[PDB]
Amino acid sequence: TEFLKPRLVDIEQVSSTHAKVTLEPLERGFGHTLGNALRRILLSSMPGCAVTEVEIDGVLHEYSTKEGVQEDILEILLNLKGLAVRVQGKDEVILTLNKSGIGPVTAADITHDGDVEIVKPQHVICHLTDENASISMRIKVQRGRGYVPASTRIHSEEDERPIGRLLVDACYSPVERIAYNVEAARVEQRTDLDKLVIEMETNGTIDPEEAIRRAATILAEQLEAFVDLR
Amino acid sequence: GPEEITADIPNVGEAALSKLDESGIVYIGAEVTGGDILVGKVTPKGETQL
Amino acid sequence: GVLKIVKVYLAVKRRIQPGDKMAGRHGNKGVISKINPIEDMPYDENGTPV
Repeated sequence: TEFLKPRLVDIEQVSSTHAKVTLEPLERGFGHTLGNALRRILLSSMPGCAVTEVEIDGVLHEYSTKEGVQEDILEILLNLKGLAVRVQGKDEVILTLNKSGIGPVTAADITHDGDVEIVKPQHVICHLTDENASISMRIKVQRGRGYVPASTRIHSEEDERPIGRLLVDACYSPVERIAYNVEAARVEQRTDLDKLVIEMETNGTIDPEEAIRRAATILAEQLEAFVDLR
Repeated sequence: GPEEITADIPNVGEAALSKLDESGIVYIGAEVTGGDILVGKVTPKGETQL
Repeated sequence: GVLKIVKVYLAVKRRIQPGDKMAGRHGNKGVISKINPIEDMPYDENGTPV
């Protein structure tokens, strides 16, 4: 036939957050179809790691305060919610943070592990105002996809949790914003092919090429119910 | 008779009493859902027809 | 006539749901109808969705 097949040819890295991916050649009308399908998949079904459970010594609930800490425990949990963590081997990781002194607390102060990658070591997490003030915190990170409120996890798990097991909402999806545009591909004997450029902006923990590969695999898996099942 | 506040409550499983201390008061910071017992109160029961 | 009073303070965190009254500063009130997925709403050429 006269059909042509898309090929991933260029991965332009604007920065550690912004990425450009080019796909070509594309036939008439396939650019927008593939772009919209890829955008709907990438914004909804990309796995990622997010902070889900935080334990702090001497703290019973999230509506209390600790001496020497400038902000409140709610602010601590909201700062934890925006932690960009990448886990290679396993799916559930316990993280430990210990700090004592005067000055801001960043993600670099977490006791680093061999299988945990911290994207932003300068991401501030807490502020200490008293030299004798010390903060010890245990952070639990699982891996998942989508958005999980604090009700589903407690409903699903039936075991009792001790007082102080502070639960935070998990935003597993690492993709923040993507967009695409279609231009004209350059072929010497075919001046009608199109080229698809997909712009992706996210935190770390996701390589753009592997994300697009995952989206293609899931789309093909979904279509597998249509290829032969009528 | 005077009413008493206690964790000793008839025909209630220990699961509902897990969030109460020995004095019958829920601990501070204990997550509680609808229907749980925040404080166990016992009132003397009058004579009942059988 | 009372012996002791126990006050218990409960903190409820309430998120937004279809049904809550949202209003602006110009008399244009309304009620949340449905919760839309992020990928489901209009976006501009830059990709930012309203």
